[PDB]
Amino acid sequence: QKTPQIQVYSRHPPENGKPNILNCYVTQFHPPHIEIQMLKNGKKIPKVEMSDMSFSKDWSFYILAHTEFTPTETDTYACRVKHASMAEPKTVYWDRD
Amino acid sequence: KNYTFRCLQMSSFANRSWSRTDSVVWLGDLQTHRWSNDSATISFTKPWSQGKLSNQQWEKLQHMFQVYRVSFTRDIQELVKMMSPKEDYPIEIQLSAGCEMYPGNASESFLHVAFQGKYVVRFWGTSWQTVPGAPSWLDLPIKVLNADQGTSATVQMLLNDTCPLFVRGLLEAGKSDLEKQEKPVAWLSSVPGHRQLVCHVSGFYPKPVWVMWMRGDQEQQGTHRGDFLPNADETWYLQATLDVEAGEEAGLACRVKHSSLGGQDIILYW
Amino acid sequence: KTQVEQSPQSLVVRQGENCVLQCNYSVTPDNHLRWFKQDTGKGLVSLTVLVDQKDKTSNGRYSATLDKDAKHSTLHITATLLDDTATYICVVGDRGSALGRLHFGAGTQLIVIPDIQNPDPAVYQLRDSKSSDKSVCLFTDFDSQTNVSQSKDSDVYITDKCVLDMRSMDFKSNSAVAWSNKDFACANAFNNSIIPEDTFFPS
Amino acid sequence: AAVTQSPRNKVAVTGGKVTLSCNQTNNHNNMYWYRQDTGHGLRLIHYSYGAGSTEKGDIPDGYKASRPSQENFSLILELATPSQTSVYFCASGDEGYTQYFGPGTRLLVLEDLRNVTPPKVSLFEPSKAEISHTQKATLVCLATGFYPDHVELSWWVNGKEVHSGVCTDPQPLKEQPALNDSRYSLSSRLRVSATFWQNPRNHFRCQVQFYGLSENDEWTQDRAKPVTQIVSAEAWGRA
Ligand SMILES: CCCCCCCCCCCCCCCCCCCCCCCCCC(=O)N[C@@H](CO[C@H]1O[C@H](CO)[C@H](OCC2CC2)[C@H](O)[C@H]1O)[C@H](O)[C@H](O)CCCCCCCCCCCCCC
Ligand SMILES: *[C@@H]1O[C@H](CO[C@@H]2O[C@@H](C)[C@@H](O)[C@@H](O)[C@@H]2O)[C@@H](O[C@@H]2O[C@H](CO)[C@@H](O[C@@H]3O[C@H](CO)[C@@H](O)[C@H](O[C@H]4O[C@H](CO)[C@@H](O)[C@H](O)[C@@H]4O)[C@@H]3O)[C@H](O)[C@H]2NC(C)=O)[C@H](O)[C@H]1NC(C)=O
Ligand SMILES: *[C@@H]1O[C@H](CO)[C@@H](O[C@@H]2O[C@H](CO)[C@@H](O)[C@H](O)[C@H]2NC(C)=O)[C@H](O)[C@H]1NC(C)=O
Ligand SMILES: *[C@@H]1O[C@H](CO)[C@@H](O)[C@H](O)[C@H]1NC(C)=O
Ligand code: NA
Ligand code: NA
Repeated sequence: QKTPQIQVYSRHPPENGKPNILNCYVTQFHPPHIEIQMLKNGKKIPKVEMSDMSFSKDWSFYILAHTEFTPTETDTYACRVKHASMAEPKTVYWDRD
Repeated sequence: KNYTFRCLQMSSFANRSWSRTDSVVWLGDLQTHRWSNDSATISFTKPWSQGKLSNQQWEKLQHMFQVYRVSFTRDIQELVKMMSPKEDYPIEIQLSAGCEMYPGNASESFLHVAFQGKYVVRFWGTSWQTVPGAPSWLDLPIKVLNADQGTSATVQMLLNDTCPLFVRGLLEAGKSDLEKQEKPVAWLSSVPGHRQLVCHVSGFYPKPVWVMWMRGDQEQQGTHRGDFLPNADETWYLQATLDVEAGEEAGLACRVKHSSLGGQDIILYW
Repeated sequence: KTQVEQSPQSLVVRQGENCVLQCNYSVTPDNHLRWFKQDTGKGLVSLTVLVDQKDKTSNGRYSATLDKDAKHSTLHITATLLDDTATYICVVGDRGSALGRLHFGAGTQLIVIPDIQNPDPAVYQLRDSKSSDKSVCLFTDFDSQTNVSQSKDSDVYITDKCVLDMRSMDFKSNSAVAWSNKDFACANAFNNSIIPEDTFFPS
Repeated sequence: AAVTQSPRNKVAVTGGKVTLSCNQTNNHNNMYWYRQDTGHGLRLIHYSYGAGSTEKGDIPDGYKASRPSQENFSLILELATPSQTSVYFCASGDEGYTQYFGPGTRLLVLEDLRNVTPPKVSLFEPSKAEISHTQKATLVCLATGFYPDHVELSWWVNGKEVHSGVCTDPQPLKEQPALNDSRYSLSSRLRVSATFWQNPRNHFRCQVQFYGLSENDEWTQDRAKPVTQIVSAEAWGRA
């Protein structure tokens, strides 16, 4: 049982007030049962698209969540992952910097 | 030049009654098929995913896979009963099957099986075999699987003939997608008495790229490339970091070379 | 209702005639198909196993075909003999290994009526080896066009007809038996049957 | 590759415990229990992939399986019911698809044992008329007064079983068709050449193996306990 890595990043350069896409890339986990949420200000974003789950040469699983977002001065964005290999859910916040 | 075609199968068996099998297919780093447990049929994820197969050849190949998925599920369940109580649920099985295409009519086919996330079994020549490191109890499953001459003959034909033929046709049909060029776009940022500069590069295809921090003509050998991360639109994201002393960021630039730019490198000065 | 269906359910043929038995299945996958012969009260004797997409097999007087595209198999019996009288069962195995399940058809009952060359119908009286004051009546050596009817009186007992085969002499004969403690004589025993006119009644 | 089943025939009472056994000396890992009922193909009850393993088949309800060794696979009816009246087939196999079937076991589960009765057996000697008319000699065997109808009739000449020249009624007939638990009669013929019957060193015996009560079965009636037994009748040839 290996502990999922999480990486949060935007598709386009982040400009306050401009539509964009936020990606959450979860990798190196097993077994493949996993729960991924993308959060705006700690609230679950409704329309989140998931890639099909796949796995790497090392047999470890990965999946890409993404969603439309517009960054601002105030609003925070994060990716929250629940997986049996962790006691508590792990949350990685989108930095931008 | 060289493309690997990968059919990936993921099967979870939670207990005696409950299981699901999901598959995805990759040609290089582009997805060509998807086969959800919920679906009776294989889904094309590209216009050219049928390759050069007639509708009759495709139907016949799909049918073979439909029989396989149901049969595979029952066979695992029966193999667990056969080995009980040595092995028990939950159980994960992964298959990686396909071929690597070389110039000429040259190719190498493979079919690798993982049990609880460990490569234990392959198909080689005319039979199933365990690989080095595999536990001894798998010798009984292998013996049982190798009793099935019919499956052996079908797998040999899939691996030797069907895979290379099919993929040759895919490469032809999907040429314009495989050879696409997508331009990187870059932007800079910093985080934390030291500072970390970050060069963000996003939207490039294909994968090969060059990203370096510079002071004029001098490459900063402290530059650290991260992993290639996917975008949803089948382009790539990558960031290159440079650790520097604060108030030392003057005259640093990020240089990006990629096939899509046709000689016009991207240079961003801090 | 089931995944393996056999036709006909039953058939009667005369010795020397050919017959065809059918098996249709919906089993998937269909690795192989076996034909079994089951004598009355006996076990399963394998006749043939078919494995190919368009297969043909033979085993003496038995031959078989398999068409996997149509999911159909026939068993042909050439020049039937008395000993072919049996149930014939079709079985589809869904794997080429022990991971397979067998899917059994309900079977076809074949009866072969034997050829009686030189009929010599007669009704004999047989006495008990020990207590010699009781007896049975044996109606024997009649050809297979003759039908033995049950008794009118219900304290008189009459068996259905039965054919035996003296193999070393290559000779077959039909018989039936009648008895009763009631009065009962062998001249009266088979009155209730349409028996031949030339039937021998000694004494 | 040979498989044996015991018992080959069993009469039991509702609520009784019945055990069917299968032995197999091929060192086959895999063994399988089926029942065969008129109007159906063989149906899988229980199976086993090895010692200590038992698996539910298609129709496992009312049955328990037991695999104490590679060699023996048992089917246990803890509380027998009439619905378990059937013919039971055991099979064994290795990793290949072939299942090697045993000869079958006939089981009758009765509501009650009160009417169970073994046969009387009588042998009827050939007619001299038949002998002179046909140069052949037909012996008749008669089993009467037995319940239920689980009997095996066989012919023995000089202590060896004969099949040639034999035919036995395909089913027993009922002595009182009116009544509910009618007793049965069964007849058989053995036909030989006159000269064979005329040889006084030839000993003929008709034998009926009757399946009835076991040693452990309770018996409250006055008459002799109608146990599984052989009844036979016998005659020597003569000029
Ligand atoms: C491979 C690339 C092909 C190129 C084209 C692909 C392009 C299309 C995209 C594909 C999208 C789907 C991809 C996801 C799937 C990727 C998996 C690739 C491996 C495929 C293996 C196919 C096997 C096909 C045969 C099969 O279904 N066998 C099954 C059915 O067999 C039965 O029916 C057959 C009908 O053909 C035939 O009877 C007919 C008679 C011969 C005439 C057979 O004799 C008969 O036994 C059989 O049950 C088989 O055992 C299934 C499992 C096989 C894989 C086992 C992997 C090893 C696992 C080890 C487990 C250890 C753990 C233990 C606890
Ligand atoms: C498909 O292709 C494989 C080989 O390709 C390899 O495996 C594929 C599944 C795939 O992964 C490829 O990328 C990969 O390169 C063929 O496998 C070979 O099959 C032949 C025969 O069918 C085998 O030859 C045998 O070698 C044995 C030595 O261990 C020997 O015992 C055998 O003897 C037989 O023949 C001789 C006569 O010369 C006779 O004396 C014997 O009595 C007996 O019949 C035989 O020589 C190869 O070893 C296999 N190769 C490997 C590497 O295992 C496969 O046949 C092919 N199938 C089809 C249908 O095309
Ligand atoms: C994955 O797919 C299989 C096959 O479609 C599902 O198994 C079927 O489940 C239904 C109802 O739950 C049953 O009526 C069928 O008998 C099953 N089909 C077969 C071929 O066995 C399975 O439930 C799916 N798994 C999940 C978790 O949804
Ligand atoms: C089997 O696993 C599923 C999925 O986790 C679970 O929901 C279900 O309750 C399990 N069933 C049994 C009978 O244990
Ligand atoms: Na006589
Ligand atoms: Na009769």
